Amino acid sequence: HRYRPGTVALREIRRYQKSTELLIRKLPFQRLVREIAQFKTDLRFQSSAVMALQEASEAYLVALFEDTNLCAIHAKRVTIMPKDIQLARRIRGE
Amino acid sequence: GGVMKPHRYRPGTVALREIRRYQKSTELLIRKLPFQRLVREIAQDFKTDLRFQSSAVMALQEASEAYLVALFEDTNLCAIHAKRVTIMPKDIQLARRIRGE
Amino acid sequence: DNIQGITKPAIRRLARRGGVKRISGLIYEETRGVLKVFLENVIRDAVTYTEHAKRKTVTAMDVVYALKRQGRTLYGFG
Amino acid sequence: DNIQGITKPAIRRLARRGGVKRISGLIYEETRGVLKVFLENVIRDAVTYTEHAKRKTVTAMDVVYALKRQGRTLYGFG
Amino acid sequence: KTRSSRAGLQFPVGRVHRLLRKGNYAERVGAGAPVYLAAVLEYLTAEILELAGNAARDNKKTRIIPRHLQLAVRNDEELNKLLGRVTIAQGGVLPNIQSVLLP
Amino acid sequence: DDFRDPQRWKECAKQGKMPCYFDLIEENVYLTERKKNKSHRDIKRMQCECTPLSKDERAQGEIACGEDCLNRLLMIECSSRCPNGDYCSNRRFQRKQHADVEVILTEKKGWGLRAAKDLPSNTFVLEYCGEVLDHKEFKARVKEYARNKNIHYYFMALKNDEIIDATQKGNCSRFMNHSCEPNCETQKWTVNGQLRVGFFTTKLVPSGSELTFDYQFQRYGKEAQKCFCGSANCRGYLGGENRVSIRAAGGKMKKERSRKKDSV
Amino acid sequence: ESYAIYVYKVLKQVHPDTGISSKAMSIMNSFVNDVFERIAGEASRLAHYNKRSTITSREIQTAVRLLLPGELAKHAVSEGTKAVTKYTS
Repeated sequence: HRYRPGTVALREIRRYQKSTELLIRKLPFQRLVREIAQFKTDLRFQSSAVMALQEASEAYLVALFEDTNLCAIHAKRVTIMPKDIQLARRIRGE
Repeated sequence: GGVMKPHRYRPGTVALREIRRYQKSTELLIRKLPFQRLVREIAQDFKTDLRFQSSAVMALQEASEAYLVALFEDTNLCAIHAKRVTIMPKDIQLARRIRGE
Repeated sequence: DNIQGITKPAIRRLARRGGVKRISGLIYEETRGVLKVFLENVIRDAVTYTEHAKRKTVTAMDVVYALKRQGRTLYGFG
Repeated sequence: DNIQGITKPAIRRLARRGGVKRISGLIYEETRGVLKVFLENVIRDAVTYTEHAKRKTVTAMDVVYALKRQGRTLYGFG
Repeated sequence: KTRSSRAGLQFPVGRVHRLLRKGNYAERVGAGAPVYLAAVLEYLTAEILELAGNAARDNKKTRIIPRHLQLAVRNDEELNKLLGRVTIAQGGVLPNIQSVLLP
Repeated sequence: DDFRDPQRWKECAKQGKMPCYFDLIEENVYLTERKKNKSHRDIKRMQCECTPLSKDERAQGEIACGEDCLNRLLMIECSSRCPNGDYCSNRRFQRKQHADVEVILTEKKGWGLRAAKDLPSNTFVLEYCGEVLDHKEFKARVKEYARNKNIHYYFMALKNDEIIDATQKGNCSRFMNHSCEPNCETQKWTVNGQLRVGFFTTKLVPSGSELTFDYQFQRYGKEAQKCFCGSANCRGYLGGENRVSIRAAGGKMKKERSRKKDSV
Repeated sequence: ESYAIYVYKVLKQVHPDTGISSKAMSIMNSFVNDVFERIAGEASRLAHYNKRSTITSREIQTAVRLLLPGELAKHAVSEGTKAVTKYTS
């Protein structure tokens, strides 16, 4: 048995728009932050700081992908493409 | 025996010529008295019997022209992304939606 | 109806300055509404400032403050 | 090289929450770069606040202020 | 003698001092703040005027005009970032045409 | 065969071998020119955006202001303030860079031109030069001249109110004929703020082939004329069948907002 | 009162034989006022998070570093430091 291409995609869309959990894994995110925070050598962090960075980052990425999807639909496409992200970030003012 | 006319510009040529002509200059593009009348009319809805300053209307005109120019600058990118030359109201609406208006 | 005073060739002129080659037939009616909304917002804020300042004349500094409130700083009319 | 730790399933899940049905194979290298730029900006601001505060430890209030500086205004961390 | 002469600047330190003490920013001000801020303002003013003067010489003119200020600001990488949300009156735009419209 | 000499000679009218019965002409002349134009207020200068090198020619050397210039694409020739200076190639109406032309007899329809050597597309040939008329004089001189029983009328409408006469004085572009298979054409270039009419080629014209341009068909009186080329569909007639009026032929004047009387 | 004469004094040092129009003078006045307001407001913010009474050169420097871009901020800080050094020495 197979579900037809796109059906499980919609299923995931529904379930992940219903849930509220975080999607990115904490240890890789932490290693990334503590790598790119090397600005000032030998830093220390509160956990709530990284907890806030992850929230802000995931919110920003979701808000960017929404406009990416809008651009892709405007182009009469289903598949999103990097040119859509570039257009979104060009109109957004970045 | 008749008077023959030379030729007709290919379409879009004079359009681009105008694009350069109006990108080179720095002036007011909107009819000033109609703009003034419009502002007075839409201001009558908030407080009866007002009075205006000339610079107070000039600043409004400058801001409006800048806003519209920016809107069209983004809309042209939208239309090009749509692989079209002609510019459409759906392009305008997309520009405002993505900008956040 | 003074919104019709913003002429078709005037809007074409603005598009030419913006870099548009070919204009559809509804852009004008869309632009009139956009401009109307923008001007309504700015004028509302300006008249609010004036009525707070107890003036009857609407100064240019009120327009500048309203534009700063909207987030569009304007140099020249200070 | 910890930017490769933001896995393809992670980005796919974020897109699913965003409402995307079909994803190109080139979205991920772009998403990683955008995330890197955003994090670099925010972390730079946070570290600046910390260095001004004469602290070794980067607090959460520093991150909140850094986001407020750019216009994000995160709630829930004080 | 004027504090500006001691500091070697051109913008007036004392007026900046008064504006800081007058604009309701804090309870106290340290002696070095107005000098520092005046130096910063003088540097930014000099940068803007330098680029404006270059833009003015590039068009065979001897008087700086708002169009020249517009070109100077918008033809720079960082000043555009600093003044991205600022509209200059009688400034105009940058001449550019997209490459998919030229024949 | 052309043999331009200033001494008037013994050839009556056909101008095939002796060109000195009428007078020749340089860049055209005006009659009622006033200072009401877009010359030096907004078209003061339209400078191209080019960053050249200009120190490497004849070896890894690209010609300056080719088909990537902002002015050539929009049919504008550069001024003397070009960053290339005296190496720009747009100024073709000012340096008088022309093509090799010759006037002999080809068909009994009249005189014309045939190409001397090979000539590529988008190449300039000749500038249409004559005498610039004005609003009132056209509709009088034409009815004064129709009663003189002339075959050739050298009238070309520049604008809706300007008609250039190339009868009393004309350059070598006055002999070019009409055909329904055009290989050359006319373009409206803007030089020094003033509008000029030029002739460009469209294809690879072989050495010894015809060079004509298409008429935008027009008739002016009750009679009709017909063409003698007959390439593959030739419309038969100069001016077609449809009749148009004195004003439509010239372009009807931009009416001075006086009165109604003038229309009646 | 305004900053016009001082703008002239600055202009005559980087371009001797040039002039400037009144509209450009007004634009420069607005630019100076705007930057002054931005930096002062940012410093006033910085002085509140640490619960301190006094805005100091350190506070202004922090605001400058936060507000200006990379290559511009370094030169701004250098100039301010040189001036505040010459103020006491």
